[PDB]
Amino acid sequence: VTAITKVEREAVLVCELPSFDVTDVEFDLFRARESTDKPLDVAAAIAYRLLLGSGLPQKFGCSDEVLLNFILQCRKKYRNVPYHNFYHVVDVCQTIHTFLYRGNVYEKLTELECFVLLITALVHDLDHMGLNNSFYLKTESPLGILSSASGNTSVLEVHHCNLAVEILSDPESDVFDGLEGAERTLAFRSMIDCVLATDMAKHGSALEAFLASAADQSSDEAAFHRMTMEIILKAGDISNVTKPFDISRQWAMAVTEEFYRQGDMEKERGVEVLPMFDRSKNMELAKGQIGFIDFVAAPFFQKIVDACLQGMQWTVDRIKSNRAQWERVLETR
Ligand SMILES: [Mg+2]
Ligand SMILES: [Zn+2]
Repeated sequence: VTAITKVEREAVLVCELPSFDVTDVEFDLFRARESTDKPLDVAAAIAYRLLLGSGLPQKFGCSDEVLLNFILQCRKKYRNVPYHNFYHVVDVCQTIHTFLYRGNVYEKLTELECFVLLITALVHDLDHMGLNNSFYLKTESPLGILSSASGNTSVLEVHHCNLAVEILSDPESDVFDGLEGAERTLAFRSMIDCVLATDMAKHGSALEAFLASAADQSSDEAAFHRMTMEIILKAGDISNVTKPFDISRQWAMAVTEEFYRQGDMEKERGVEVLPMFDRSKNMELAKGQIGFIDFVAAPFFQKIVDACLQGMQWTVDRIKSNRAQWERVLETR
């Protein structure tokens, strides 16, 4: 892992993002990517602007140069895949910013925990290859065998944590270097707990633990804070359907193409190909989006807003608007 050069930093620093408010719930990362021929630089500049605008790095002795080094060390470890690329983790970072500051979830957390969530967003899918946990287990790939042998089925989430620790192990990219003792431990533990909680196999149990803690006025304070962090990174990771309909749609097309490529590899490998991953089933976007809204996203966002996070009401409102827009697509087909 080479040091970040001055030249790589300079190429981010020249990006000015004219006409973009990176803090707005209607910010459009696709419009931002279309706005220049250096979209990776614009993406990095968005993450940089969000982290500095929070005012958090400054307070924890993270310099502007170490912050930018961290962002470019994260960027180098994302792959050219259609969905789980740098644009996704920048999107999750921007979305968490909106939940924290537009949704007032910052009131539930310390400044350190807010800083950790914004940083965690950028590490949470490091070196994703566009294949899910199931692909590794079904194909008995080396990484799959290692996960089974060691007793952790979160194949990708554990691998993502390993590369986060590797980045933070150099002071030149350690955004937590200004911390020590209990604060530094909490930074690393909560980052790792949050990334491990993004495994969708734990979705139901993560959501039930958070709601049981939110409903309990005698909940352990440290445990409530940790579960709030976990739920906010999960919220960010499944936020595509909370965005304006055309943003929501371009994300769903990116997901679908990634799923199709996995199904192509499962096919040429003779393993089970779910319908969702099958090119030749030509399954309807509108039906997929409504299915995901009805069974996963609307109940998740409705329950966390009602339990505790009232300031995130807009997420529930937009999912409702997006579900009616998809119903109009079906109605007019
Ligand atoms: Mg992930
Ligand atoms: Zn993700």
